[PDB]
Amino acid sequence: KFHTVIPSPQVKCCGSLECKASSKADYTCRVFGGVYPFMWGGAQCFCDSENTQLSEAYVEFAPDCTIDHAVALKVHTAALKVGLRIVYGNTTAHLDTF
Amino acid sequence: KFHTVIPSPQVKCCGSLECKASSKADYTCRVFGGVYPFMWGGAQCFCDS
Amino acid sequence: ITDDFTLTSPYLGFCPYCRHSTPCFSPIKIENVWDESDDGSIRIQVSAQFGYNQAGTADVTKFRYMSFDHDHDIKEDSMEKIAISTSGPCRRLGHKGYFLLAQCPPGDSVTVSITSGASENSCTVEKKIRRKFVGREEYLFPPVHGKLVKCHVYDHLKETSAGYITMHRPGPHAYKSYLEEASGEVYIKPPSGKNVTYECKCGDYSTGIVSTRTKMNGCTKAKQCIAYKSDQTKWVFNSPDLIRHTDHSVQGKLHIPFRLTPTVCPVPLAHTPTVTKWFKGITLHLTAMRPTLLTTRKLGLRADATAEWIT
Amino acid sequence: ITDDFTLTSPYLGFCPYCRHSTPCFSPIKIENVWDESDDGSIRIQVSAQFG
Amino acid sequence: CPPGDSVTVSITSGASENSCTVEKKIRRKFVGREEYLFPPVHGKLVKCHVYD
Amino acid sequence: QLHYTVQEEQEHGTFVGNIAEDLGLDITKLSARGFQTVPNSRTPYLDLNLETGVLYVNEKIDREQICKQSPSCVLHLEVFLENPLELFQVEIEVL
Amino acid sequence: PGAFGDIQASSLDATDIVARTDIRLLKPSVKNIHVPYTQAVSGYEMWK
Amino acid sequence: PGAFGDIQASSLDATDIVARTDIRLLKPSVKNIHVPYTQAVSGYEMWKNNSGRPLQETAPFGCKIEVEPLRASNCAYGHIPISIDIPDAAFVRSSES
Ligand SMILES: *[C@@H]1O[C@H](CO)[C@@H](O)[C@H](O)[C@H]1NC(C)=O
Ligand SMILES: *[C@@H]1O[C@H](CO)[C@@H](O)[C@H](O)[C@H]1NC(C)=O
Repeated sequence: KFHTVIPSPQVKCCGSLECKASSKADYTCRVFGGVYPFMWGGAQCFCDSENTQLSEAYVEFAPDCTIDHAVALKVHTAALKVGLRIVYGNTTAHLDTF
Repeated sequence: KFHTVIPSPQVKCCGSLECKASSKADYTCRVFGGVYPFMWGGAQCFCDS
Repeated sequence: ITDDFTLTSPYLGFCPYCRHSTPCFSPIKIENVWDESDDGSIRIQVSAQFGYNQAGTADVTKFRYMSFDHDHDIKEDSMEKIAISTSGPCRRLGHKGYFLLAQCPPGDSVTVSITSGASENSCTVEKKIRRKFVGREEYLFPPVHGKLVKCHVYDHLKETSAGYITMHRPGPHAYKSYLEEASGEVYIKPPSGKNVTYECKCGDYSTGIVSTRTKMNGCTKAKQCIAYKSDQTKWVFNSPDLIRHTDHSVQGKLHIPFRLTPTVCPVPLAHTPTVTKWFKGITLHLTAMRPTLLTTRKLGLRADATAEWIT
Repeated sequence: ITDDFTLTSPYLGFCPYCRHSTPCFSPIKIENVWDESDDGSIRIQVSAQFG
Repeated sequence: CPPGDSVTVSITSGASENSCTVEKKIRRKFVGREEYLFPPVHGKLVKCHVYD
Repeated sequence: QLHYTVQEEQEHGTFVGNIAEDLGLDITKLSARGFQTVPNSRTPYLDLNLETGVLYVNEKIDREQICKQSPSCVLHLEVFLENPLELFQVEIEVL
Repeated sequence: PGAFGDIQASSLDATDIVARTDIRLLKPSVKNIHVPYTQAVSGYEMWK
Repeated sequence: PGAFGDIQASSLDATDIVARTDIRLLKPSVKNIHVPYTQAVSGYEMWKNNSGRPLQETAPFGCKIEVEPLRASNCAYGHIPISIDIPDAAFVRSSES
């Protein structure tokens, strides 16, 4: 089971941005425009709707998949083994052979 | 509707303990060798297994 | 890698469901819930550091707070006032740093809340938490007689990991109460003896450091200049309700606590069925009080398997 | 039959739960619960002696 | 008490604390027909068997 | 199932009570049979020696703190072994 | 064992209680002293 | 996106993690800052819901199936021919029997 991490969004005050290409697990970015974000103390920019914010997101493994994963395999041409027990004239023997 | 009633288990310290056969309602009695029972103070029997 | 809590700080979050059922900025925002243990124990990640005093010297009865203020400071309070709830109260049984652990009844939301009476708050998210079991027979509470199967549960030990986290540089956090505009110009009002930046672009782009000196310029609007405090020392987790710094690269890494480990785990045994004999077939008369699995298979070339939960 | 109650004593039982979800010794072992009333009433037998 | 799955009993002192639960399937029950939740004030008087 | 009484204001490394001889275990088989503690029942005031099975005290046992955490004023611990897969409790009553 | 007529008696309080309810014992796996047992469901309430 | 196998890795602590899971962003509307998104259901837990019965109770000919080397140990089919080189010292004379 995956785990969506989302890093904090990048806002450029009164400018413009664009996303590059990354290689992380399912990277997904697209820019916006005309934002005006507020924190607990508001007015996080200084021009009325002339700026952008960024928005990127990707995934990685969970911190419980070291116990809860699922190992996919691909089997073919099984070859058999036999453990025997030979006894002849009150004398036993134990053998393992292919 | 019946009511299953279990009396207290008899324990004997390293001696065999077979039980009789009574005539109550659905009597059932089996032995268990190898016990080593514990109360709130441990080692309720002085004779190991 | 590191474990030094004299270097990271809690932060305000943005919780979707506060006490008044309205989304507000809250210092008790939870971000992830993990419920993959077999014992019903969960692991909550809050945005307020637990088990540390204000500087972070590791006593096990105080937590950092990250208060609301006109200024920008952190504080602390007693650990006894943090209660975890899903569908009724439940039982805290571990805390280290951000994270904490509790065993909670089956509900549908997960709530953590300080219970002071001065700055009381809460924060809930939705999470389908419900009761689970191990083995084939279902049970309410684990029995006093049966087999010993192996079920995986969380440690309660603080210093064990199964985890990894990214912790980096903090971002700029402007205020609007650092400013006054009693005349046609604007005046920056910093706090008592701090270095407060600004990046104002009325006309042309400006910058600088102001240390408690009311500065003006050729600027007429009350909202065209911003000003944030310049500390940049502490570390904050990449929560999606912060502004990143212009660097935003990994500085340190901390431990997720509460490893998921194997352990032995008692299970019930069911009533062994009586079997009547008829021609090429058994008829097994069998009882259960809770849903209990029966499966059968032939021993030929066609298995012809069945499986059903009978009650 | 008797009701001279000074001739008996409580005892310790062994309960499958305890205060913290484990089977431990306890003085409040509940032996039987009978539930055949017609308003939801419940008759509990414990190991202690009330009243 | 309301229906549930267990029956707990506990002493709540602070000088000592213990509790002991058995699982016991308690569900509510009614008398005659016309399933109800609280006994009404306007109704028919029929025979019950209650505890003292 | 066990029962031990640790005394008040205990220091570090003080021997309380031994477990392995009590229930018929050998010393060389403890590492063979996977002797650990059950994770759920572990206490911060008591670590454990995994080779001979003795039970010492890790932190300074304060009565008023754990009396409050547990108003009975007791302690609990469970250890397990994995080759025959058996588990048993160990109770500690601070006074 | 498991249906109506699970336990029988001539009177209600008499001691001629013939009964059969498929009680079987189990060897105890806990060091504490207790007597584990499994048993068929009550026949009278399954009829009821 | 939405079945078993939308996370791939060589080992679990590796770095070449490849994945697609239908994560598409959305435009924010509220004045407070956050990032909204939407994503498909985790196909691993969707497999885990209705996986079916395991093959420890579906395999023909009745054999315990171990895991850690992936055996299929101890089931019964066909005939196997052998030939035993008996040492001649373990025989007795026909003038003795
Ligand atoms: C084993 O077999 C030999 C001859 O085959 C016989 O002489 C001998 O008595 C047997 N062993 C025993 C214990 O009878
Ligand atoms: C503010 O910055 C100056 C240098 O620009 C430094 O000398 C001063 O100590 C700083 N003030 C505080 C309170 O850190």
